[PDB]
Amino acid sequence: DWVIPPIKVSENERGPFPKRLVQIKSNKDRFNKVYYSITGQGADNPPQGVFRIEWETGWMLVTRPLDREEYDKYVLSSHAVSENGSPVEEPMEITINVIDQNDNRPKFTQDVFRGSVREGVQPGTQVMAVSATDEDDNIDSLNGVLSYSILKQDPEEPIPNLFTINRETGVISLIGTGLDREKFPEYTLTVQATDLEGAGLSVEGKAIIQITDANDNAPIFDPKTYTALVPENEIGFEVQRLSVTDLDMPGTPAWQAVYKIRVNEGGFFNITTDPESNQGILTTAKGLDFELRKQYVLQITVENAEPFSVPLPTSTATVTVTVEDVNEAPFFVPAVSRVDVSEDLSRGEKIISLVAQDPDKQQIQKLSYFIGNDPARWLTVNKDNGIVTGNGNLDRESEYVKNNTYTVIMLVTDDGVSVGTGTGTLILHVLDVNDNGPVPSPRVFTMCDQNPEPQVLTISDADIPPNTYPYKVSLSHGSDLTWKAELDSKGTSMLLSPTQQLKKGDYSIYVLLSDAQNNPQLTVVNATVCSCEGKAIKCQ
Ligand SMILES: *[C@@H]1O[C@H](CO)[C@@H](O)[C@H](O)[C@H]1NC(C)=O
Ligand SMILES: *[C@@H]1O[C@H](CO)[C@@H](O)[C@H](O)[C@H]1NC(C)=O
Ligand SMILES: *[C@@H]1O[C@H](CO)[C@@H](O)[C@H](O)[C@H]1NC(C)=O
Ligand SMILES: *[C@@H]1O[C@H](CO)[C@@H](O)[C@H](O)[C@H]1NC(C)=O
Ligand SMILES: *[C@@H]1O[C@H](CO)[C@@H](O)[C@H](O)[C@H]1NC(C)=O
Ligand SMILES: *[C@@H]1O[C@H](CO)[C@@H](O)[C@H](O)[C@H]1NC(C)=O
Ligand SMILES: *[C@@H]1O[C@H](CO)[C@@H](O)[C@H](O)[C@H]1NC(C)=O
Ligand SMILES: *[C@@H]1O[C@H](CO)[C@@H](O)[C@H](O)[C@H]1NC(C)=O
Ligand SMILES: *[C@@H]1O[C@H](CO)[C@@H](O)[C@H](O)[C@H]1NC(C)=O
Ligand SMILES: *[C@H]1O[C@H](CO)[C@@H](O)[C@H](O)[C@H]1NC(C)=O
Ligand SMILES: *[C@H]1O[C@H](CO)[C@@H](O)[C@H](O)[C@H]1NC(C)=O
Ligand SMILES: *[C@H]1O[C@H](CO)[C@@H](O)[C@H](O)[C@H]1NC(C)=O
Ligand SMILES: *[C@H]1O[C@H](CO)[C@@H](O)[C@H](O)[C@H]1NC(C)=O
Ligand SMILES: *[C@H]1O[C@H](CO)[C@@H](O)[C@H](O)[C@H]1NC(C)=O
Ligand SMILES: *[C@H]1O[C@H](CO)[C@@H](O)[C@H](O)[C@H]1NC(C)=O
Ligand SMILES: [Ca+2]
Ligand SMILES: [Ca+2]
Ligand SMILES: [Ca+2]
Ligand SMILES: [Ca+2]
Ligand SMILES: [Ca+2]
Ligand SMILES: [Ca+2]
Ligand SMILES: [Ca+2]
Ligand SMILES: [Ca+2]
Ligand SMILES: [Ca+2]
Ligand SMILES: [Ca+2]
Ligand SMILES: [Ca+2]
Ligand SMILES: [Ca+2]
Repeated sequence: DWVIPPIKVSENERGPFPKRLVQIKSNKDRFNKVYYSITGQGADNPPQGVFRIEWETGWMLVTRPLDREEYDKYVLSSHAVSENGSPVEEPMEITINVIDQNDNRPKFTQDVFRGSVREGVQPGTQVMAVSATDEDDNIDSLNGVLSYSILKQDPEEPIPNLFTINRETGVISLIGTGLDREKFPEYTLTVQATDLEGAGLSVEGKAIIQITDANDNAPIFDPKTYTALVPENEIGFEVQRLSVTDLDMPGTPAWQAVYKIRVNEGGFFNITTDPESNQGILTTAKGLDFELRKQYVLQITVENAEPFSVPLPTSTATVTVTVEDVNEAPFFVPAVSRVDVSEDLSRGEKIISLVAQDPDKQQIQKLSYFIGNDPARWLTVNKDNGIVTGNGNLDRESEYVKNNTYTVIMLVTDDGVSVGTGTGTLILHVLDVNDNGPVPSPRVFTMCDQNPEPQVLTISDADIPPNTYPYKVSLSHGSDLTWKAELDSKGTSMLLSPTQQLKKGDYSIYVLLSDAQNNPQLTVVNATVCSCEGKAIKCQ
């Protein structure tokens, strides 16, 4: 058909109501009276009564103002019946479009936006982002397009133009330079959005930016030069602690100190760090020792764990140390294999005039010499002059003496001012003299009767050679009660044989030898005889 165009109507209209929109006519009215009515939402349906028609003229009206924001369009159905009561025309659809008007102010997405950036970054860096909206049209008008802006950053210091915002997108960026967490950490700037691309109505928001941290700062010592005293030897011990103040953020690696000495003399120092006021705690690496050095001039520089965000001054601490003195024990010089001395020494004679030395050249402390180790008592010392003399009777020949030795240990004490011990061994070579003289091996026989065979006997000397070289056998009172002497060819033994057919048991034979001579006297080597033929038998 020839329909009927949609009807545009403005919003928030205002004048004298009613307002005729249009007029409709059924031509089938030649016959009876026609009754015009109309139906739909806004008509008889909810919102009832916005539009109504004059049953007799065919006029359509808007009865009151409208807000497209509420309902932006309506569709209606129109009718025409006869007085008799019958419909005449197939109904007719009707449309109305509600044209937008700038009745709406915009509104920010949130009531407050927050942001953060680091202090050392470069100009032209994107920080935050902000939103807002207008409910009016924005597809055929500007009643709903906004334009963003900024008008007041607080801390109007260092300067007041650190940022800008993209008018269309509302994004903010760092424009200037001079950000420092250490002086001004959080800005509060006021934003506004406007109707018709900055032309219409405006509103406010608030965005707040916190500033991350940077290693803008270096560490600073609170003393620059310290001093402490120290002892030579127990040690590995705490000398002095140090103080400092970095200014970036505390629990952070831009706040933790790292040290080191420049030069470690004997490399006898270690230094650690501590999460207190991360003071510098210095200590001794390997004890000290001395009388060698009293002075210690060393320097320690301090850094952070992480590198610096800028060239900065490295700052050292210069420190002086002094070693207190402890006084140590003295010592005999050697451990003496000294005196190759003979057995004939006169009880009270100079053996070893000895001396001991003591470390501490503070030496105005003497000591006393004491002896100590010990198989039995011979020797003697002058305690205030360390003089070892030889008292007593010695005898290389016999008991304690093991290999050609006699080892003895002695002491010495550090007095004068405190304490001390000195353990020193002393081996002294004893010597030989020909003391003893020759002696027979077996002392009792068992001779036989009829024809006894030679009674083997031998010789032994306690002395050391030559002193036991060859012999000379001799038979004293009974050199004839019949007894005849004899030597083995290979030196050592002697052959003892009677020369008479003598008696039934129990009787001695006086013996007498010599080796350089010395002559011993020996003696009786008794002789038990019991009935027989010729071989030395078990007796009775
Ligand atoms: C930003 O927020 C802080 C915290 O309240 C406030 O003290 C300051 O005045 C605001 N503006 C700037 C630029 O710091
Ligand atoms: C020396 O060391 C002591 C240790 O107690 C310290 O108090 C002092 O500051 C250091 N410097 C000087 C010059 O004494
Ligand atoms: C660190 O020590 C320096 C030296 O006096 C001082 O100026 C600074 O204020 C100290 N740091 C802090 C946080 O006080
Ligand atoms: C202190 O500094 C030294 C030197 O680098 C380091 O080895 C040590 O681990 C530090 N102490 C601590 C607790 O970090
Ligand atoms: C530390 O060493 C320096 C360098 O010679 C010296 O001036 C200072 O006296 C020493 N001790 C003290 C107490 O500073
Ligand atoms: C001699 O030194 C040795 C070796 O230590 C030791 O066993 C002995 O007791 C010391 N005295 C004598 C008399 O041998
Ligand atoms: C010296 O050392 C000895 C070790 O035999 C020890 O018994 C003594 O206590 C020490 N003397 C002193 C005066 O400290
Ligand atoms: C010295 O005397 C000390 C103190 O008893 C002792 O421990 C040490 O064994 C002794 N000997 C030596 C050779 O120092
Ligand atoms: C040997 O026997 C005699 C005879 O009785 C006795 O007098 C003597 O003591 C015994 N031994 C020695 C070594 O004299
Ligand atoms: C010093 O002492 C600390 C504590 O035991 C140890 O961990 C470190 O290895 C030593 N040496 C240094 C150079 O720090
Ligand atoms: C000083 O030395 C430290 C390393 O010990 C270094 O990191 C720092 O950059 C130096 N100072 C300067 C101005 O380069
Ligand atoms: C510490 O002080 C000494 C003496 O004044 C100096 O040699 C050293 O360089 C100083 N360290 C610093 C960082 O000034
Ligand atoms: C530490 O400071 C002293 C004096 O200020 C300086 O001479 C020295 O070069 C510094 N050490 C380091 C490693 O920077
Ligand atoms: C005494 O000192 C000597 C060093 O000549 C050593 O060989 C010996 O073990 C020491 N004896 C003791 C008990 O100290
Ligand atoms: C005696 O001398 C020998 C040879 O020098 C030596 O090796 C030994 O130790 C000493 N004493 C003993 C019991 O062997
Ligand atoms: Ca409206
Ligand atoms: Ca509107
Ligand atoms: Ca608007
Ligand atoms: Ca800074
Ligand atoms: Ca720092
Ligand atoms: Ca910082
Ligand atoms: Ca010493
Ligand atoms: Ca000392
Ligand atoms: Ca001493
Ligand atoms: Ca002897
Ligand atoms: Ca001897
Ligand atoms: Ca002999």
